[PDB]
Amino acid sequence: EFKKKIYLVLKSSLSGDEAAHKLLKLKIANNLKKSVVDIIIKSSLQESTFSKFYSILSERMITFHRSWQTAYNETFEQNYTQDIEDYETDQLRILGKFWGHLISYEFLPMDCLKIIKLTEEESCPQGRIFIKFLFQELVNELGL
Amino acid sequence: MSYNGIGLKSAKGSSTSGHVQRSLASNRPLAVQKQIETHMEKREIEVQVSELRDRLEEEETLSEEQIDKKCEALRAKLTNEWQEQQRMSSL
Amino acid sequence: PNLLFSMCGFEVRILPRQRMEEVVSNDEGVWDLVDERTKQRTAKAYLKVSEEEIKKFDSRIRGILMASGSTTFTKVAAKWNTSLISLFTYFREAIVATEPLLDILVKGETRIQNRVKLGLNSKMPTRFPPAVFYTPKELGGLGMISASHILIPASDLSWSKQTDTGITHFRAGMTHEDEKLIPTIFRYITTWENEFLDSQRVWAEYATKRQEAIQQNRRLAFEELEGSWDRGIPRISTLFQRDRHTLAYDRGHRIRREFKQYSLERNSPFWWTNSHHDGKLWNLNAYRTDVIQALGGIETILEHTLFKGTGFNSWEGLFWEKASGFEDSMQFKKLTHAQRTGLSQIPNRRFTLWWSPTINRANVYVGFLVQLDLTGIFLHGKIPTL
RNA sequence: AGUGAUCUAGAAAGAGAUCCACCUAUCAUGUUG
Ligand SMILES: [K+]
Repeated sequence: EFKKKIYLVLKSSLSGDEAAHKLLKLKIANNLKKSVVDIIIKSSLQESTFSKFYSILSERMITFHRSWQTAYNETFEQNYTQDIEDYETDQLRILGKFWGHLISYEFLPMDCLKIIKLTEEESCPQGRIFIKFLFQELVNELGL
Repeated sequence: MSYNGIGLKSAKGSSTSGHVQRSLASNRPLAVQKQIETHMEKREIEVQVSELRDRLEEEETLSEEQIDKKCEALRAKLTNEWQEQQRMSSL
Repeated sequence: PNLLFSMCGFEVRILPRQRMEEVVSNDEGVWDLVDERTKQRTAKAYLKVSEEEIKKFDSRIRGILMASGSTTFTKVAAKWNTSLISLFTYFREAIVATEPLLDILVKGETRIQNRVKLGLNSKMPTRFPPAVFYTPKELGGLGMISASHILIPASDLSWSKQTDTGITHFRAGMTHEDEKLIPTIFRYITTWENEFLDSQRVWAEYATKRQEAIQQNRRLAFEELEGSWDRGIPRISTLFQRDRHTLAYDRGHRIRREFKQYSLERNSPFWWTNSHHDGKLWNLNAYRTDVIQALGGIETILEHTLFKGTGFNSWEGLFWEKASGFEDSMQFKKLTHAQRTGLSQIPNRRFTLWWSPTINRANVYVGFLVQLDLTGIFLHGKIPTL
């Protein structure tokens, strides 16, 4: 029911500002914020492509309060450390562009990339494909 | 009716309640300085002459001409001492 | 610093990045222009729907209301859907920042619902919960698609006319007493920018697979392109269009389709796309699923209907005979104009009966009880079709 | 670090002529060499 509620908040909004406003007005408890970010990520991964709607939504949540920023920080490291093995190449494309966008504007600090360990043992094809899309977005937005 | 410029003129004809919510999502010493220093140095001489003038006038003992003479003498003395000091410093 | 133009109904404003005071992230409706030499984003193109196109949409809604004086409730809702889908699938992300269009969408959707309400001689809000209009056709609802249950951006109009004020406030759109968020059509249509970027991707992948397929002297298998089939502009699936051997000769098809406006009184609102050449450019099947969830599921929806009184075993067997009825047997016969106009009452009667527990609910604002002759039924208002 | 801003609501008598979103369609050949 909580997943449904958040999902319907997303699907009933025209813009990321509206979606962010509705979620913020829910006054979600601090322990549920990470699960809300997880629902937002999974919803964005159901789309056929990336969308600026999710980046704007996340950005407005992050800047509203520090508890949202930390929920996004740990959701990023959660995705790279545990969830990437469950993602197909389409989902990895969307996810890489999403996190690359948030990093490219410092909503997620570039220090979050400290968890990346480019080696033949501590990385997998899912993670390397994810890194590829993330950096591709970084170069497209910022330039070399 | 609007509040702080936000709302609709009226809810009538809008097909909505008109309810407004604040968005939670939005949140070489430049020659001119040397000229001022030189002016201040010459001014100190003229300040001493004026102070002497003030003392002599307040004592109401000397005519305006005698006071002018004593001021010109002090001016000449101090100007000569200054020219000698400038010649020595430049030397 | 801004270069402006209006083309094909889109209002466009190009602002180079080098001219911006600060570069801020944007929502859908602001295209990023990439410099193909550096592969870097160098300018933003803000989009809006032109005032002329906004007026054309409003005129199409007016045309529906003016024509549908004796139309069935389902055909009125279907016309609304056709116009709404035409608008959204054509303009997409340009709608996001066009506030006058959101206002017109709210009014249009309300007027379409009012046509049904007035057809039932009652505008009483509690008599028409969202389930009556948005429940899919297969569950006896009108199957309307919503775009106006969103929050409309609001900001000081004085400042808004001089500079971009952002979105500091929201004003309500369509609303209902029930605590439920109806999905908005826009969330189910991929924006044009994303379609174009994904198209460049899938078609470059296809070009590479095509060259390898000939290097191996193979043929590309139908499921060697699975996952890309429903992607690209044109859709990858068009490569295997059944009549492609004839359609290879179809030239000037876009201008021909647009010029149809001068030779045919009734034209498709999808004048801009040809499914033979472009493929299926949208898929709204997920909207029906999510609207059922938004309404509280089948259980909650059916609680508003006469379903329990039918004694029908399961909601699964609820197959509406959408292809036969008395009015279908009668439409061919020799009938007067009065007899033909009177046939539309039949499906309206079925619709009203299905939702009758809600249409004749006791919790109404005003309403003197009138007992129905020879029955113990009380009508809380005068509703002839019921 | 989360305050405020909430249209609507039915009766009588007349009227009404229709058309376009919309369920993914490669070898298998007996023998004679
Ligand atoms: K008459």
